[PDB]
Amino acid sequence: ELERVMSSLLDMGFSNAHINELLSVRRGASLQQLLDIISEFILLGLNPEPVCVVLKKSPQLLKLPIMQMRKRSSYLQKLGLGEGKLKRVLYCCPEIFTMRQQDINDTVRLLKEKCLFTVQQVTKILHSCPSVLREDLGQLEYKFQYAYFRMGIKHPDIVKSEYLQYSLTKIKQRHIYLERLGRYQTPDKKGQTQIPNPLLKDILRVSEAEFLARTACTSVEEFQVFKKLLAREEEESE
Amino acid sequence: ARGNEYQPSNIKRKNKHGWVRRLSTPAGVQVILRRMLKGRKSLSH
Amino acid sequence: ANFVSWKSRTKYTITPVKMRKSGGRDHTGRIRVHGIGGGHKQRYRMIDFLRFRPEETKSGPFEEKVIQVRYDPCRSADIALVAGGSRKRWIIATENMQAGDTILNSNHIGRMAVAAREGDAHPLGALPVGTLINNVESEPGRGAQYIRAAGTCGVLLRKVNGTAIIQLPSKRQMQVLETCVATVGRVSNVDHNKRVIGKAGRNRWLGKRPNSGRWHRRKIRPLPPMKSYVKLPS
Amino acid sequence: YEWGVRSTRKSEPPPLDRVYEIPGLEPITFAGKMHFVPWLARPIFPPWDRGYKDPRFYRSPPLHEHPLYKDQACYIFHHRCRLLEGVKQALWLTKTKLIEGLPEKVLSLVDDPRNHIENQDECVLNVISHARLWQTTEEIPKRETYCPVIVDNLIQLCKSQILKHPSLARRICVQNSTFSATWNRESLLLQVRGSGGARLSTKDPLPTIASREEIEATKNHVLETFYPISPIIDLHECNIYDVKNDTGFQEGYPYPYPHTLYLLDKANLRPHRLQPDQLRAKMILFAFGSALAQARLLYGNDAKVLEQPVVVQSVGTDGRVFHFLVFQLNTTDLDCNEGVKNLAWVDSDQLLYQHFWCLPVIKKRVVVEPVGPVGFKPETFRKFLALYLHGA
RNA sequence: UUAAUUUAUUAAUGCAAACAACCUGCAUUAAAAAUUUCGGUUGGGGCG
RNA sequence: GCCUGUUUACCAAAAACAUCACCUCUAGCAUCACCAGUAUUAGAGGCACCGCCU
RNA sequence: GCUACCUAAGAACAGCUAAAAGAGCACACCCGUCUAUGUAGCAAAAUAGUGGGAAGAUUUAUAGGUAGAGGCGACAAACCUA
Ligand SMILES: [Mg+2]
Ligand SMILES: [Mg+2]
Ligand SMILES: [Mg+2]
Ligand SMILES: [Mg+2]
Ligand SMILES: [Mg+2]
Ligand SMILES: [Mg+2]
Ligand SMILES: [Mg+2]
Ligand SMILES: [Mg+2]
Ligand SMILES: [Mg+2]
Ligand SMILES: [Mg+2]
Repeated sequence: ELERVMSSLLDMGFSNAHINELLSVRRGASLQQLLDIISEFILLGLNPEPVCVVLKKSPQLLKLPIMQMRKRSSYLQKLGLGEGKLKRVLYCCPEIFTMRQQDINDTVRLLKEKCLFTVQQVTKILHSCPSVLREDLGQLEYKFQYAYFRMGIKHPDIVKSEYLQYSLTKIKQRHIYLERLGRYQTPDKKGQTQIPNPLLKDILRVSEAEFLARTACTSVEEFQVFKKLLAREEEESE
Repeated sequence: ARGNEYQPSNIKRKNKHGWVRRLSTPAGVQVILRRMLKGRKSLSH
Repeated sequence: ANFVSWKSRTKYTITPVKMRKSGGRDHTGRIRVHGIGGGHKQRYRMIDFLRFRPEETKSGPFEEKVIQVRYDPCRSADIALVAGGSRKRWIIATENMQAGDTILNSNHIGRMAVAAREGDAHPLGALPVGTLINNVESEPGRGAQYIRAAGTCGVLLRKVNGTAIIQLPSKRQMQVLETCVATVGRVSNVDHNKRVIGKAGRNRWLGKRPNSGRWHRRKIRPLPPMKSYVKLPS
Repeated sequence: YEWGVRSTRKSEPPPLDRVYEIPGLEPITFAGKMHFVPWLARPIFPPWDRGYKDPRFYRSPPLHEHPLYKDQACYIFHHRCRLLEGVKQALWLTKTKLIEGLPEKVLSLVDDPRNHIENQDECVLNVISHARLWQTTEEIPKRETYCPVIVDNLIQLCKSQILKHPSLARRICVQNSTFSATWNRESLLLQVRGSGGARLSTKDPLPTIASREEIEATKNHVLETFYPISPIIDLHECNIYDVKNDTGFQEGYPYPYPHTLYLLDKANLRPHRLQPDQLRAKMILFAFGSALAQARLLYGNDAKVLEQPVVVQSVGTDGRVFHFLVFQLNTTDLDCNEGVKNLAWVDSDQLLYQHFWCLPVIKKRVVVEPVGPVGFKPETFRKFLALYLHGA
């Protein structure tokens, strides 16, 4: 009944405006299904306003089978993605409920077994860089190993600085530019460098101009030439 | 120090090398059969 | 091997049951878990983890009297002998459970939240949100399996529909039907963390054998493009 | 959670051979061979019956087929029942009112020094020392040995008063006597099967301690109750039982009237030994059972207020601590909680000696405590003697 | 062991099979291992 | 090297191994080990009591 | 039936100092630091003295268990009938 659904949503935190917005959001979906999906979301721990915003963005979630939704919510809880952790993850990638559980599991398995990230580290990576889920396997491993071996960045730093957020093209461009300029240097077998390396935040997070001025101390023209040359070299290598 | 590895005890002797234990498994039965074929006076311990 | 589990008793009783140590060995006689063996001889007290177990030919909520609170060698938490009607049973005592106290075990999910008094058992649906709980079941009538160690306490985080979200002591969310029963308050022996073993002999008494003397040193296998930077010489 | 792991549970029989599932054919089994072979079907042997009665291979019928089986479950109290609530539970079960301290009628029997035994303290000390130190070749006699010995020696010491009291000739301390008594309490049928030991029988009944006015005044007293513990707790709930009331002796037995039930908790292990409260409860219940058996034998099996109350004494001891009880059964109408109530005078935790040293404790080669009792209390023995002399 | 050759075996997944799971077949990925080898000259050692 | 202890039976008894303490990783769970246990728990491992400064 | 570890149920630990101790001295008991003897020896690892522990993570009798692409290991690659 509409009365029952409205009473339940009057509970569970949702206000009258949010309930009306959700009813308008229903794209020919049963009120019972709406209630079940909202119940699953708040069980995961999303606050009513985040739930309303997410459903406003992607009403398709309302059509998900209830059994599939429950399985996915249990999997997310096991992964530790809940409450605020799941909030921004849904904000960035709303397809986590539509993605194949095999896709999510293989992403997590790549992060754990082939990248040796602890469970907490993997949860934090998922929380901070939801785009990793969309990113295909192989490319993610290459990015991680680029950070690990060539750049000499250890797992705690790779997690603290959202390195996996950035794209491999940008990472290679900036890092190889600095390496050939002499600013960056891969740590030796002992893990020591002649000159301390610039911070990952100083490399990737900063804008292009700030990266070229503060760290590289070169010209944008030279950077563009190097970017074209590196793109050509990558094409030839492939 | 060495040499006296044998500390006799009839309970252990019979429980480890007895007729019942030899018959308890096919391998022990084949052991008894081998002794019988060889003509051993003492088939079991 | 001729190993038969000592857990052969079929009828519940209050008497301590003579339990045989395993030494970390399987029924096959091979070590399966290391660092186990020896220690003080112990007797097992059968704990009734289904706190709402109405006596034979009886039903509905029932009260019980805490005959005593006792140290249990087989658990971190301490146990309580508690008697109701014409039976006695062992349960896991809560932080402030005292001899002579009264305990309530009910299966009634009242429309309003029941006043949460430590030590009593109510269905999770009957508890106010945020109350500390322990001896939580996974399914209705399964029996307490979670939050059983000393000083542990889960939190009834949420209640929606017939499903309650609990925060296990490992800070993990768990979904359980609100009809499943749990006891209020935190488990007893809260100071179990602060216990100092003091000497290796005390661990040996507890039955923990020393760790192996072997020195144990996986690794990220570099991809072919990255093999050139693994061991850059100094 | 079910008790008893699968691996320990009896193994399931192997599945039947498929040949047995074919209606038209008779399977070929190794039954004719009279021994197992692995390549023939397993026979389905019919159930076997010995055909006669072999006492050493007897299989009793199921509990439901026994002649005395009854749907109504009786609750039996025997020598080895340990009440959870102790004295309160015993009082509720027996419909009894407790009175602290022994009655003046018996306590005054020892006030005059004529009843005082000559060299009484010396004799009691010798009895204690014999029981605890000199009893056997072992250095430290066990309770199983010195509890019955101490009780018997105290009884003999009291019996020595036959000189002053010739009426002590009309009594005898019988052993292995067992009595049975049944009664109702709020629809609950309770039986007491008292075995214990050392029943002091007398040729004459004990005089009543409580007057009619006191017995009536017991009406106002309310029978203390305890919740949620039921009064039945710790009693053997049995569906196979007999309801007969037995005094333990055939009709015409000399010394028919019980005088004192001497209960002893001689178990060497503390857990196997009754707690003081549970021992007092057992004393109350056994005294009530013997008195009720006497009443049923005398005035018939009728629920009524007794015109002549039945008095039974009891001494429950662990070898060192004694408990004294005088129980007056003044009503067989036990079912209701209202009306005149039986009444028991109890003196609790009267410790004869607070400790005994079998060996001399030596510190720095200095004897601190000599061998022998320390903290001897003659008050307990005067109470013991008062009980023994009561009725004579 | 980042020597060569394998996944027979376990653990996962994918596709078939069969009506979600189990089982079977075929693949892929890991763990675990298994078989085998470690050419020649240059007093030895390093780099050659 | 914290300590008591353990070790190459038959050339090494030690600074080696273990060790309380601390630290890291893994696991939300019943009827044969772990465990008739349940995150203050269990397993795998590092290091070595405690105590300090940064 | 040795030995490594474990399971069941047992047993031993004088005396002194301290006090409830993986405490001190020191018997039995366990071990084996150093020296000497011995080296086809009493001995295929012993003897004498000296020494470490000796109420504990101790020692130990009995029965049972773990078996070789394995067991067991307070890792010595130690032990699993010289
Ligand atoms: Mg031996
Ligand atoms: Mg040392
Ligand atoms: Mg030492
Ligand atoms: Mg060892
Ligand atoms: Mg050696
Ligand atoms: Mg040496
Ligand atoms: Mg001593
Ligand atoms: Mg010592
Ligand atoms: Mg080594
Ligand atoms: Mg080596």
